[PDB]
Amino acid sequence: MTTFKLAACVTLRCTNATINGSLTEEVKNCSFNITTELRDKKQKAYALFYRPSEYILINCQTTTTEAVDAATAAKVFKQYANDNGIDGEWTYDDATKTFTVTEGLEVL
Amino acid sequence: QSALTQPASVSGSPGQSITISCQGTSNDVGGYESVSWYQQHPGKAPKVVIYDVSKRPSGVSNRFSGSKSGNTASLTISGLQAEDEGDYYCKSLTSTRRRVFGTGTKLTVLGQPKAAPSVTLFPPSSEELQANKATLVCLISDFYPGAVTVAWKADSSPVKAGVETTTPSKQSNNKYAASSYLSLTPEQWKSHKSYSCQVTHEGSTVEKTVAPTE
Amino acid sequence: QRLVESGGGVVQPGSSLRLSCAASGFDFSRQGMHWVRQAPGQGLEWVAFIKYDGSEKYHADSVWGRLSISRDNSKDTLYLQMNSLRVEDTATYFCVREAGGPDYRNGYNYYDFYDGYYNYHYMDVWGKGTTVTVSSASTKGPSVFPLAPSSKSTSGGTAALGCLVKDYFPEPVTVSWNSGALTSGVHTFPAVLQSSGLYSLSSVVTVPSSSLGTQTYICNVNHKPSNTKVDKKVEPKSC
Ligand SMILES: *[C@@H]1O[C@H](CO)[C@@H](O[C@@H]2O[C@H](CO)[C@@H](O[C@@H]3O[C@H](CO[C@H]4O[C@H](CO[C@H]5O[C@H](CO)[C@@H](O)[C@H](O)[C@@H]5O)[C@@H](O)[C@H](O[C@H]5O[C@H](CO)[C@@H](O)[C@H](O)[C@@H]5O)[C@@H]4O)[C@@H](O)[C@H](O[C@H]4O[C@H](CO)[C@@H](O)[C@H](O)[C@@H]4O)[C@@H]3O)[C@H](O)[C@H]2NC(C)=O)[C@H](O)[C@H]1NC(C)=O
Ligand SMILES: *[C@@H]1O[C@H](CO)[C@@H](O[C@@H]2O[C@H](CO)[C@@H](O[C@@H]3O[C@H](CO[C@H]4O[C@H](CO)[C@@H](O)[C@H](O[C@H]5O[C@H](CO)[C@@H](O)[C@H](O)[C@@H]5O)[C@@H]4O)[C@@H](O)[C@H](O[C@H]4O[C@H](CO)[C@@H](O)[C@H](O)[C@@H]4O)[C@@H]3O)[C@H](O)[C@H]2NC(C)=O)[C@H](O)[C@H]1NC(C)=O
Repeated sequence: MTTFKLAACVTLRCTNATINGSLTEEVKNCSFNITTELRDKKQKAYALFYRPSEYILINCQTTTTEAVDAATAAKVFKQYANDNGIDGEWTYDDATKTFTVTEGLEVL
Repeated sequence: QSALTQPASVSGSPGQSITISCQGTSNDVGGYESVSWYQQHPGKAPKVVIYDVSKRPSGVSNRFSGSKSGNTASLTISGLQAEDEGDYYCKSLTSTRRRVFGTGTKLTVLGQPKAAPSVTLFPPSSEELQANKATLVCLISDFYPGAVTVAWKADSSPVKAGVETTTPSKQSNNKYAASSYLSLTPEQWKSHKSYSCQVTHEGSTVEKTVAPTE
Repeated sequence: QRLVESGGGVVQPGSSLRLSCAASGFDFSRQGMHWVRQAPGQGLEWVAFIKYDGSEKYHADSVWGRLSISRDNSKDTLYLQMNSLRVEDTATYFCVREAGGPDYRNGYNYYDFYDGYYNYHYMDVWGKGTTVTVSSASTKGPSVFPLAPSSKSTSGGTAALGCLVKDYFPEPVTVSWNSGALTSGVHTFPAVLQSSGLYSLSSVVTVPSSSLGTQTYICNVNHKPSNTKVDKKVEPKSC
């Protein structure tokens, strides 16, 4: 069989965080939208980004699967995405056998 | 955020189309599509007749509409009916996420002939002065529609302090009356040559004056 | 959707008060809330707004430091804490719901943190309101002063005269003329609350100019709270 890969990405918009007393450019507070019900609703969520014009993070998780052909892997990854509440624009690169699904790219 | 500017009074006959403006700045009225309008009748809470500048909540007839140009928003009512009479306030979101109300407009649906106010200004009584107090009393009567603007002056200068004014209410003959008071110390009262009560109604101003040496 | 305010009354300037609003008939924890106040005979004034989860609050500059908004979502209750009150905070205080809902994009309804509503920027539910009166006065009877007719009160053959009813608490007072024998021309005005925390009003009557030398005019003032009854004669003053 062949190894296929999936990158599931969500986009986050960052601004200055608030740490103890006040704002900081050191640390970034980053909000994004997580699907709470497939096809119906999402809700706001956040994360912190610390690194020792807009500011955007893309949080990606990747996984692989063995399959005979791209069509089989597409079915598998589609179902995996739905099950895990991942929805967005899909692409496929045949050269690298890699699918991507990205959520909220309109931000970038 | 300073209160949004509205005319104090607008009126029309039944069937008329009237418009009420609301003027903000670029950080509230001009900065967002978030202007809303509220109708309030005596002894009741306000109710929204328009929101997001042009939109009608369910239950509000299409006689109500709204629009915005620059920093000014307008509420329009067509086919004016008696039940539309009341107070209307605009409101706007601001850039700081606060909200701000306009100063309010009394809408009168004309039920009788317009009438200019008769103004009487009473000086402090000698009895009151002997109690070490002084109150000027400006009584305003027999006018219509039911909104006036009162301004006090000492000599030529305006006086904002010590002033209280009642909202106009119906007399027995169905026209309106209102009163305004200026509270002073006897010493303050004697410190000017004259005091004036200026009453504006339907754009026309009436002025009455008293002097302490009379 | 219903909002019921309570906690109102008369309070001392400089003291504190806590207003409550019990919400019912809607999901309280997903919606923002306001306080709005209106002084008698005056316009609406926005006081404060608080997000569905209580994580953010905004107050008008005129009330900042004195009035502060909070909420308890487990009780479906909104609060306004009032400190160091001024006579100028006298008003009816309304509990008000901010209309809100999801934001629609790309086939999805988007909600704020914890599935809260985004604000639609208008108020769709009001309570009836609770009244707060700030005054240092205890029960106090009115002083009565004549507003004397003169040629300056006179015109068109008629003359205006009245009496000024000053510095009383609480409301109301009642005013008649010549023990009720005089009615036509009579208007008694609503009361104003002065910065001193005491009420005053006026009563006026218009009478024939020619009768001033003969007819006697007397305003009878009654204030029940203090058991006060005053009969004040109003006489023409001469120049
Ligand atoms: C995750 O999901 C959320 C939810 O959708 C999403 O949040 C949006 O993010 C974008 C991008 O930053 C925001 O878009 C900006 O919005 C600016 C205007 O916002 C004000 O006006 C909005 C519209 O008002 C009218 O329409 C509504 C709806 O019918 C109505 O309620 C209003 O009354 C009015 O009629 C309004 O929705 C919005 O309200 C939010 O903020 C207020 C406070 O002001 C708050 O009270 C609300 O609860 C709500 O949070 C707000 O009032 C706009 O100016 C801005 O434009 C910039 O970009 C363009 C480029 O295209 C330039 O042209 C321009 O110069 C500016 O640079 C921009 O479009 C959007 O407001 C958010 N939506 C909401 C509801 O908050 C997140 O982005 C998602 N996050 C990620 C990482 O994906
Ligand atoms: C990055 O960006 C994010 C998003 O904006 C920030 O996350 C938010 O930060 C603020 C400030 O710290 C939070 O607001 C505060 O909330 C606390 C209560 O928080 C929690 O713990 C409480 C005690 O156990 C609990 O009651 C709360 O429960 C609520 O929320 C649940 C949902 O989980 C809801 O169901 C309940 O109904 C409650 O609403 C909650 O779990 C609160 O105590 C703080 O009050 C302070 O300020 C108010 C005025 O604002 C004042 O009146 C109080 O006296 C007190 O001073 C304040 O409201 C907010 O909760 C965070 N939002 C999320 C989604 O987490 C984050 O802080 C930013 N980080 C950085 C580094 O910048």
